[PDB]
Amino acid sequence: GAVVVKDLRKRIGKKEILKGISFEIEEGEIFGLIGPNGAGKTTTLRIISTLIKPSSGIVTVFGKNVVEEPHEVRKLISYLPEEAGAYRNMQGIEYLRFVAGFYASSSSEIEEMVERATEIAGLGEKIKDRVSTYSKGMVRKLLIARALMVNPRLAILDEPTSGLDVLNAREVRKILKQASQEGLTILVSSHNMLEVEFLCDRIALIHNGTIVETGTVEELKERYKAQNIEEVFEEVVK
Amino acid sequence: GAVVVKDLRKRIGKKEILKGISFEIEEGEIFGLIGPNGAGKTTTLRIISTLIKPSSGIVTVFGKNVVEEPHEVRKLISYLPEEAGAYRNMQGIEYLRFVAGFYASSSSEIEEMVERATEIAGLGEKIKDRVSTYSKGMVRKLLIARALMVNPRLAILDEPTSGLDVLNAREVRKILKQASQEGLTILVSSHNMLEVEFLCDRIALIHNGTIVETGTVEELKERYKAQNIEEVFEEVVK
Repeated sequence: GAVVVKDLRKRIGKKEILKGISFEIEEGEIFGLIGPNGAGKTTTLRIISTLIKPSSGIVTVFGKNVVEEPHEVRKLISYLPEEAGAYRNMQGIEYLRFVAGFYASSSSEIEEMVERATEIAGLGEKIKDRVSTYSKGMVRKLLIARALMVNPRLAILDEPTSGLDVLNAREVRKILKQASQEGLTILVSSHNMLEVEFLCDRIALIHNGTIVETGTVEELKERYKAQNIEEVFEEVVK
Repeated sequence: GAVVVKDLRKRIGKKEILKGISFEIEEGEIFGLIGPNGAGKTTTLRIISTLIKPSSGIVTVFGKNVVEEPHEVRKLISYLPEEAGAYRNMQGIEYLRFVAGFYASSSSEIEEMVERATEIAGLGEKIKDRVSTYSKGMVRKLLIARALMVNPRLAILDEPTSGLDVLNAREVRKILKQASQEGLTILVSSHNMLEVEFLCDRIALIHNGTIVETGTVEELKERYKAQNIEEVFEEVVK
């Protein structure tokens, strides 16, 4: 329903990066496109977000073809690229005001966005500190807050927990899970196969630009008699 | 059209042999399901022939669901398992009469089958010799003749050229190509990736029970800048 990818191909330079992949994401869930570095996850997530176009195949977001109706699609999505940063010479709350202003000019809408963001970030009084003082995990919470504050129907997050220590990765997972429990559909990319069971409801395993399996995390574990997703992946691709 | 496989899974014992595979075969072509030993090709070909049932997914042969209408499907197909043999203590022509008798009792139908078979086999006067005197390649031509003599709409051949020397493999390829040029749809399985360009119009590359690519042989070569299918396969799965 929420996202349907059908025989998606994408050439970049000499390479067929995506090799005719298919999968579907259900409304209201956290879906993981999971695989090692170089598998094509970023390209996939970027095509779904309308930033780049397919070479062929069809992608629909909530029933809207992303190539035929991109306008309608973009009204529904928010994309956060991997390792996004924020402007360091602003307070957190100031950064959030600034960016909220891209989306709207009305004080009311800006205020609403900023207050949603502050509440998602969970930075306490530190939101009034300069971003240059923030740890990596704080920047990441600020950025995800910023992606989520526009109340998208679908959030597309490229490696949301990469680079994070144990505590911050857990807080980020918490944020995403709460957001999905409030109705948000989230497409994440990740190469951390142990942690995927504690974040995603369903996954597509991707290898060299091919989907080698899909299902709920539990289905896959039961299907391959595997206690974790890295074992599934390994079982499936050699 | 001719065969459509959709999310086909099949468990055997502890193993998910087929891992939700999809592909389609066009009427009148030779299609190759291509991959190494153990990839799941025989199981696939057997499910399509109605001999074993899916665990899940859907297979249709000329629009007939093989699970809902197996009767209608079997009227359309002929399956030849890998390394099939013939009864050695009969003349070739005698073996062909005997087997034709399984399919029909009428002299006319038996005669027609036997004459089609003799013409496909191309064994000349050797068809009157005992099968015990036949070379491997002669047995193989006799068996393929036997599969094809019933005029199926779809022939499903499991590794039709395996074990064969250069000459006999070439004659078998000739037989299949001629038969397809006369309207027959042929599904073959093979692990000989160099020879697939000289037999198949389209292929699905299969690895560990997953389809990792599909297309015409030329499309795949052009897509992966590869001069042969073994290079494509290698490029695609690691």
